[PDB]
Amino acid sequence: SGPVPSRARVYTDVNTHRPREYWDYESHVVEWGNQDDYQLVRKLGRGKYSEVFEAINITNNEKVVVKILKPVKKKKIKREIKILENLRGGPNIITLADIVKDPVSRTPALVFEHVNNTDFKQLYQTLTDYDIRFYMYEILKALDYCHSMGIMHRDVKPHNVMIDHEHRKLRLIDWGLAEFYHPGQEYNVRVASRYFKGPELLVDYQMYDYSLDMWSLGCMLASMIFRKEPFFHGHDNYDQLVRIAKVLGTEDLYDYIDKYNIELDPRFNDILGRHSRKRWERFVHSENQHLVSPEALDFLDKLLRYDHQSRLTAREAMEHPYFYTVVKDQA
Ligand SMILES: COc1ccc(/C=C2\Oc3cc(OCC(=O)O)ccc3C2=O)cc1OC
Repeated sequence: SGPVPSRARVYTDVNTHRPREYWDYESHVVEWGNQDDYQLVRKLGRGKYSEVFEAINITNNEKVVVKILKPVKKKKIKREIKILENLRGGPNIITLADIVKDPVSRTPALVFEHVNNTDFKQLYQTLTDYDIRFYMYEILKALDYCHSMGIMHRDVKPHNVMIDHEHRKLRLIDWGLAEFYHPGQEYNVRVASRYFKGPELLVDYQMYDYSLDMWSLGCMLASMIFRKEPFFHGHDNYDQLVRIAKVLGTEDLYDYIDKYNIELDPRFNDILGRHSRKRWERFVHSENQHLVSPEALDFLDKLLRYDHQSRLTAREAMEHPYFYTVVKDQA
């Protein structure tokens, strides 16, 4: 009894009709920049594969960000950077300003736009129903962009969404987990933050597509409109599924497991329990009411769907009344 195969409902063969050079990042030959152009000012964060610095461009005195890369894997390095390059110029997509060959490592460093990030600590008490809509929309553009460009981001979460609230500047960052979609292809499930994991990952189902990202985003929206960070708060990957099944409910879950002949580790049976589908009304109170609206609950209700093929696409989400008001464009 095997798992039923899946295709992207949209943008399936985007890489399929692109020249090999576009998606074969292995054969990509990088052209490095001048590491002496840049001086590191402060450390701004560190993961467990990299270290992020505030930096300076000494030819012009501009602020940048410098991602130095602990000696990981040539394959992994060139992916992020082929992708970063494939998407440069797109909406709200962080600009890769430079690439540099680095001493610190026997590996290198990437140089990005500075985004003077309003901290999500005094952002979360200034933001308005309109603000979130605006920002949801801008991130959607980024996610439609890169999806249309044959690419899943795989690590959507509020830290990878820098926002300079003062200029209304949103860029989407951290494409180190990002990967090309090829239909038919089984992928790593160990991507994305726990809280932002799609059910297809939590259920070890690998033939996922872009709509993973719509899940993550979808949790984000939940978060912001409900003033709860993270919305789904589990203590490991098992717990997380429980924390989802307590609002989405066990029925539709087990039907999702049913459609894709996905077979679940037996231990999951006893923790998973039996839960009903809660109304999205149930999480509206007095502190978060002013951000919650029928358009929203409904918008949201179309992203958090077990069945990956069910989730709204980026295109459709941007075409949702929730976003109508959003200041509609031109010269
Ligand atoms: C609230 O504290 C801050 C935290 C982060 C920033 C700015 C930035 O942090 C980044 C991390 C980045 O990671 C690059 C990557 O991991 O892909 C890229 C750009 C920025 C970036 O512009 C600015 C901040 O204000 C001092």
